[PDB]
Amino acid sequence: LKPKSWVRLKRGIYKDDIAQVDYVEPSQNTISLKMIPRIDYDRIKAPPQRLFDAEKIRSLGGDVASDGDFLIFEGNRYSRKGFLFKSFAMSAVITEGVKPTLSELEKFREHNFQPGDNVEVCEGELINLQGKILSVDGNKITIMPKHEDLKDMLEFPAQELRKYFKMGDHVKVIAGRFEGDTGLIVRVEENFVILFSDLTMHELKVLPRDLQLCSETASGVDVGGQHEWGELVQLDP
Amino acid sequence: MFYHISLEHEILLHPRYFGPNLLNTVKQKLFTEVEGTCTGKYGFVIAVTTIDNIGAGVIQPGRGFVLYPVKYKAIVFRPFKGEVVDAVVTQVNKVGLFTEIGPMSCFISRHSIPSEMEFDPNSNPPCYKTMDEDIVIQQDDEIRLKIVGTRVDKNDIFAIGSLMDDYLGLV
Amino acid sequence: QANQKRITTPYMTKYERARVLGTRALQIAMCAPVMVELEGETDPLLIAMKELKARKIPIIIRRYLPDGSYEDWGVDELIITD
Amino acid sequence: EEDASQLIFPKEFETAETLLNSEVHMLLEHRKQQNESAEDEQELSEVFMKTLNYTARFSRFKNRETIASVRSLLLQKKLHKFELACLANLCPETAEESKALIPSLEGRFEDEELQQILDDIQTKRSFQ
DNA sequence: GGCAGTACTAGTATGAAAGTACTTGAGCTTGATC
Repeated sequence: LKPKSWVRLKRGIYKDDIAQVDYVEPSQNTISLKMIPRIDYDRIKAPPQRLFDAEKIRSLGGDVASDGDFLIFEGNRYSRKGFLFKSFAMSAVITEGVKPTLSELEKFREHNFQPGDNVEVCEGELINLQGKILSVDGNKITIMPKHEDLKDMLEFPAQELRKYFKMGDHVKVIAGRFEGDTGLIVRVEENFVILFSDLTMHELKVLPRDLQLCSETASGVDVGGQHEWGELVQLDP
Repeated sequence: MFYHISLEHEILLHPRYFGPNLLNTVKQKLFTEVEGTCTGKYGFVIAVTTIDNIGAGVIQPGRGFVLYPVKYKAIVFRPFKGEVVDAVVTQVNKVGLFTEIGPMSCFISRHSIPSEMEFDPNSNPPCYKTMDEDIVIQQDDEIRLKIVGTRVDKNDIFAIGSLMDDYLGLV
Repeated sequence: QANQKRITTPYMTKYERARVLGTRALQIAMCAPVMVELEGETDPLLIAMKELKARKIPIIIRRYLPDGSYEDWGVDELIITD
Repeated sequence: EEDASQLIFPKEFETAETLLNSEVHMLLEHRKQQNESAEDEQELSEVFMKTLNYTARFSRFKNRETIASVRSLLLQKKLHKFELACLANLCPETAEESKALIPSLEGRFEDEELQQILDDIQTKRSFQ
């Protein structure tokens, strides 16, 4: 669980919502979560998220206590500048596997190495050696590469490595706006890598960490599995 | 690259073809079914050179078609990464190079063109040239490319080439 | 095996005559040339049954002996039981 | 995984023989003459047509006998079908260029020797 | 007007078969040693 990471509250109307860990409590009891409220401002009560309209809740009244942008309302819910900032038990949230969406990032390092990929050494006296991954650990990978013309296994920390690739090999986009798309890399630039997708020849330029070596042919189906490229759709009646 | 190999086929004959011209129909059926086709295993079947042997026909159970195994010699075209071949430029665009290698198409990415070859839209026929105007690549020119990768989408193969190495380009 | 030394019954077993009149009628039923003069016959099973009594059916039967070998009998060489 | 620049080809292409664009053109010309004459056969496919003009357009030895002599010339040299066929089709003029285009040739012969074969080819070339 | 406690509701978490085959234990016989 990390501060400013995103977790999902287990219960309430806020159940499953992506929420940012505003504050990790030292006691490890609760965490302050940044949410967008799902409230009717007690007008309907004798819903989709919307930014907290402090003026509206004041208009509706009820349990409202304004203190600047910080406002306390109905059940000591805390809000500030349109968002919620309320503590929730750590036991009450889902701390792992959450991952915000890009949209959630708008609302509110990493290492990925797999045995079999070709990597390059970015620094050190061992710089510009390329080789294939034997094994992997989470930080100092102790990536045990088998470098070209080297029968020995060395150890490299993740931070010392990058995912290299000569032009013409198949690549997959691991994470990004393009993730799931595949292609052959035509040209490699400093940290820049350009490639043509398999589905369409429309160009793609991505960072060196966002590609991996996988020999599989392109899927041809969107995330969600409902639609696929080249299909007929109804846009409006 | 062009090859001369031995291939096989199963000719499914509709029952109407039977009668007198039976063996002849198999050969004519074969020529029509394999010539022009392409596969990932062998590539483009350019033409059937000779028919070595015709297998005894076996009635397929539950269907009218009877299958005659056929051994034939054919000419195939199967490209490989790193091989240099001559192509004809067919179209100049600001997006890259549209080329053709025999019956197979090949795309040369603009990113794989030396920086000296600026694209020039204002020229009468679109073309690719060096600012020095020394070398100009346009429609109908013969160029040397290196195949960087191949793909097979719906029995048809296409490739991607590059002009980054020395002694490539205009011929 | 050779045309000599064939060891099998010359008669057509009722299993072979069941699959011959079936396979032949399936061919006739798709535009296939008819060996025998057909007279008022729109039904393929009756046509294929007629070709059989006249021994006009163009099929050779491949009989696998149990040891892995085989023999090829044409439908004319065999003797129709019924 | 595979790469012709290192003569790593599939097992299937072992018993096969490479064909020069000139030889291909000849073979296609004979098959066409047969297709042409003896009617009652649909016109050939587009793949053919495109290949017929492309092969012709790049054929350097227009004479039957010449092609055979070139083939045999190289034949008596320790060459792999791929390396052989590639040099005959591209006909490079210098050892340097040759090695660059076909890296598998590195260390196979001395530049001098490679240039002898090249020079011989050039001599055999049926210029237009 | 606010905070704490209690109660209710919702969700989540756990007699009256027969036979055959295999394994284990006990007993008997043979071999080796004193």
